[PDB]
Amino acid sequence: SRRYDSRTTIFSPEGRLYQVEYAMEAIGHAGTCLGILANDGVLLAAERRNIHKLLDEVFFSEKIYKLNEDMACSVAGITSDANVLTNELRLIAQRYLLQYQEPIPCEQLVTALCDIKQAYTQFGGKRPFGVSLLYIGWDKHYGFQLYQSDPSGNYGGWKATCIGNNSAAAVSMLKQDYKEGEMTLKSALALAIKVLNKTMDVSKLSAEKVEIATLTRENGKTVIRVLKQKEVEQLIKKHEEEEAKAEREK
Amino acid sequence: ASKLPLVTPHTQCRLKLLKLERIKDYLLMEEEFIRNQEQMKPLEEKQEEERSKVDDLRGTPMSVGTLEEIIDDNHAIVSTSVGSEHYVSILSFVDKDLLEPGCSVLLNHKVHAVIGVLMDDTDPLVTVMKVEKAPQETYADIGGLDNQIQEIKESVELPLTHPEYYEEMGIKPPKGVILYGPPGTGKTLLAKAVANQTSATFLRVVGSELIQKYLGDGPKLVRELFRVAEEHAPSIVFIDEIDAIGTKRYDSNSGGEREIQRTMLELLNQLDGFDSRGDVKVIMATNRIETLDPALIRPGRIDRKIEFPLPDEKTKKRIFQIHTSRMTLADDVTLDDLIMAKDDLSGADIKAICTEAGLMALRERRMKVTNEDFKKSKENVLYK
Ligand SMILES: Nc1ncnc2c1ncn2[C@@H]1O[C@H](COP(=O)(O)OP(=O)(O)OP(=O)(O)O)[C@@H](O)[C@H]1O
Ligand SMILES: [Mg+2]
Repeated sequence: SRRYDSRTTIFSPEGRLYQVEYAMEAIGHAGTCLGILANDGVLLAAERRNIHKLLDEVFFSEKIYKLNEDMACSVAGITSDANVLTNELRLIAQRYLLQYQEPIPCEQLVTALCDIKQAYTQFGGKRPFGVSLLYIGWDKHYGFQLYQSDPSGNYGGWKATCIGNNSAAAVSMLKQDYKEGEMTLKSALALAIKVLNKTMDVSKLSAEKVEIATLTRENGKTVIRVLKQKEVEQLIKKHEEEEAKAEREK
Repeated sequence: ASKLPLVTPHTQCRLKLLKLERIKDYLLMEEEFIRNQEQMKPLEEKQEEERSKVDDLRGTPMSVGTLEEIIDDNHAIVSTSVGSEHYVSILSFVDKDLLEPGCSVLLNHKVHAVIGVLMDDTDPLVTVMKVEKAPQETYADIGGLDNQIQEIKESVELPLTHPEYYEEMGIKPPKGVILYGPPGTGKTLLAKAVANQTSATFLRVVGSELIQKYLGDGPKLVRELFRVAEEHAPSIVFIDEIDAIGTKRYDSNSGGEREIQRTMLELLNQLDGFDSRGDVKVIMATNRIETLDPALIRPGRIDRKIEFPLPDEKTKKRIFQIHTSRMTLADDVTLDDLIMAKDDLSGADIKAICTEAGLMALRERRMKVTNEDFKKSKENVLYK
């Protein structure tokens, strides 16, 4: 019977293991997501993959998942794998809320998830998840926060990160265009439209091909608003105006 | 021709004078010794008389033959070019020492008797696999490694240049040297500086081209290869990319891996055979060190195991300095921003960026290389 066993848990003779590196190999494909903030609010930009003309285009989101009433995540990887993870940590937030009667610190939520993801990587003889994701949310301790999961089971605190197909190429411009605490949530918007303009090999920036979520702090709301497709394209052409004069004056 | 091998005083001494004076009297003895033979035995010219007597023995239609056996009393069985072999005899001007089975000889037209032997027109492959000249610059071109270079001179060059050190130690040099690491890490590049440095007969073979479509043609190619390596001199056999025999399967091979296996077995003989090996060194290089048979990697077959790490950033700037040495660098650039652009860039990456940037200047007919050349250059080189 052990002939059929594949040993998805042991190490390589070079010390590492290959399975999660195949997973993080797969996470480089099939999706393009990023997040950015410097100020009140935090934005998520996700490129839609399925762009066939016969889609009912419902459920309010594609890779955007409202977790708590003040935090949300954008996901990347295998969708069907992700769906268990979404509602999975969702009632962990709810059992926190039941346990303390309080919303959860976003970071300690993320750690608690990354334990579970870490466990399959660690034992069980179990195929892990090729799913990585971002984290937006607000707290009373640090306000707006930004975090990044890895399918390995470790995470990262950031402010603005793309895990696209051309993710490092985006990041190269992300550390070429930013300002610490001052990129307000329109400057980061037009910055972001440039970023997805860059890594978008499909040019002309189809407003239906992308998704953008916002998380602001209203007084007792923490308004998380996915803006409609009536105001994407004005930001698109708004980028298109400044790029024409900006090229033309050179 | 090899008259006196002794030079050992090496000064202005009456020793070295009396040497020649003795050998002076002997060579004059040979002169006037042979001088009387034609003085009292003219009888011929002896410079061409006996010579054209030989050439009046042998006919002008000199058929080209090939040996297959030897009977000592100057007759043997010799194969014709048609194949219908004979049992002719052998002459006295045949200088019967250069006679091995399969050699080309000279036969009569009439009785096909073994007139003479034939020097063999080398071999097309010997030249093909034989490296002629030094490829490029010395070890100063590399930079940054500086430790395993001492290892390579240690196992290779120092045995050549100083065969005193092993003898005062009571020791022989290490046999087999292997090179492994990430790709593009200068593995072949070091071997070029070795091929610069050495005077030995150098051979180079890719591990990919060992495989054949004929059965046993691989191992036969091995056997004649080590024949070629042994028969020449202090020789350096290099193999690149020996993993490719195990990685890729090709449908040109009639056999599967159970012919590849036999190839590796015959090679495995040629590393550690019971026969007297001789002065042939073995340098190997690949990037997938974990994949092949460790039986080839045993001490006795390979003694020295050499990894090539990724470059650290202070070595990176040196490699930039090398690949930016002779070029008209416009002072717009800063190399240190170019260092940390990729965390794990190779030495091939730097030269790729530099050369591609020169291509960008030659798009605009310029002579010096500006900053945006590098800006869009790493966009070309890295991100795709
Ligand atoms: N340390 C270095 N200093 C200068 N140039 C380097 C260095 N490392 C690599 N290069 C450049 O990279 C090129 C590739 O070198 P080489 O082919 O020897 O690397 P390799 O590891 O053998 O590559 P491969 O893995 O494809 O066989 C060389 O021509 C060389 O100019
Ligand atoms: Mg190479």
